[PDB]
Amino acid sequence: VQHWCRAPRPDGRLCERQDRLKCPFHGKIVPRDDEGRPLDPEDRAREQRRQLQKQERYPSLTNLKAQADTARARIGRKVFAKAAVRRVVAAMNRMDQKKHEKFSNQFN
Amino acid sequence: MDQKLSKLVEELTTSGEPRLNPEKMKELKKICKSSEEQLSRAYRLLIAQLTQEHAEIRLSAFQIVEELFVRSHQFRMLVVSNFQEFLELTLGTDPAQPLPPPREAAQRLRQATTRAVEGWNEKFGEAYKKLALGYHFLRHNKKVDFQD
Amino acid sequence: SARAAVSELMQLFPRGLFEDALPPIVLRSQVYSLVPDRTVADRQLKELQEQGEIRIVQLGFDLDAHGIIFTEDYRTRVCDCVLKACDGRPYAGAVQKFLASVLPACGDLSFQQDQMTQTFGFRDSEITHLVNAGVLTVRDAGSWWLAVPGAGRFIKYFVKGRQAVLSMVRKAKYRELLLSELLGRRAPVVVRLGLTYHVHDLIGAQLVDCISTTSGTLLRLPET
Ligand SMILES: [Zn+2]
Ligand SMILES: [Zn+2]
Repeated sequence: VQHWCRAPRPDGRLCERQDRLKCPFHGKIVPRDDEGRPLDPEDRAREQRRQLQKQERYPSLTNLKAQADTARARIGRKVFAKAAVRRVVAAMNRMDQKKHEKFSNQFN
Repeated sequence: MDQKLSKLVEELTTSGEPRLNPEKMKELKKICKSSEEQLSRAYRLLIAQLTQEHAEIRLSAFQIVEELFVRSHQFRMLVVSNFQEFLELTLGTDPAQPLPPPREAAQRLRQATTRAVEGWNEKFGEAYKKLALGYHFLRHNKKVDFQD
Repeated sequence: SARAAVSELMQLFPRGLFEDALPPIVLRSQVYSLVPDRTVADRQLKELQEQGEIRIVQLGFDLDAHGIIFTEDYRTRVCDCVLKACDGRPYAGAVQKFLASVLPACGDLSFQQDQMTQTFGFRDSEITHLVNAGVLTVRDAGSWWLAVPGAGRFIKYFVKGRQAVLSMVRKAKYRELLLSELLGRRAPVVVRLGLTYHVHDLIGAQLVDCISTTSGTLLRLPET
């Protein structure tokens, strides 16, 4: 992993992250010079366009939707779904299938 | 003069205020003292609002009812007429008709109505035999903790 | 008198909605609406029914649903429509015999097998002929109610209209509403028979409380 993210950080430092493909904090990794400008002018234009797009874009009573509208509720809905638990049980049963395969030579 | 009464109770209820606004409370007091059929109209407002599904709204309605009860005499006969349904909607005695959310509002309603029933038994209980019966009925058949 | 009341209510019937295939129908509960003395209403309706001017038919959608129809509207519509749509198919003659023999004789609500087999010489084949005519429907084994052909359409519209009107009263404030306000209000498309018709029915069956106020008669839902 040789090429570095090298994007201009808000602190004036260039990123030293050694990711093969993408920077988690700067999107796709493009080759940058010692001062962080991408070598390809077209890549620089695309990055500038992406940055510009990103920059552009009974009350006194409790609302039950507050609990329903939260990350934890969403995750609980996703994981505790009948389909999801069924897939989990299937995978764990295949794990059981391997520990059933732990008797090769003998009768088992 | 019916529109203004409905308006005023609408602000008092829908606001969900933890405590009643005293100025419009006094306006309601004076305007209801004006007429007795209007007092019944306010009673009907309160009953209608109590059925609506929100614990805070029910708390506001019950607080208004307690104010009128302590303040008015004819209102006492009027409410003790349907004390059965009133207890049902406030105490949630029938499990088939629980108290809506939020839970904090429901608990506050429970505590406030227990205390209000106790006070009414102390004050008007002899004056309304049905109130004494209802108190006793709560205390034994439902086993409501009056010390909570 | 009940006779007037049934007359005015029969006028409210929108005959065009059923393309004049169905004779106009009035529900006994609506007769109670215009005649508050429920007992006198029932006595005078029984008087009329004995005299043979009207027929009472078990509409079935509720156990207390008895539809009231002028006998002549019944005869006219049944003869016309049934014989026209059934010219040639056999039960026309059987229905003719029925209208000629039974209806003038007994105005009874139900028909039991023994009566038609003996007093009227009707056969099983002819009874099945009637049943397919729509004129009879099965109460029990060997028992049948009188019926109007095609009543299902009216029953469906009436049921949906009643529930819609009740819902409209419910959704008004307090679950209350003034009668004039309801009548003037634009009728929902579900309510196909007209609002006065359904309002009388609701008032008569004590489904809605009629409170006479200074502004008129208010409708309130009794506390359930
Ligand atoms: Zn980076
Ligand atoms: Zn980055």
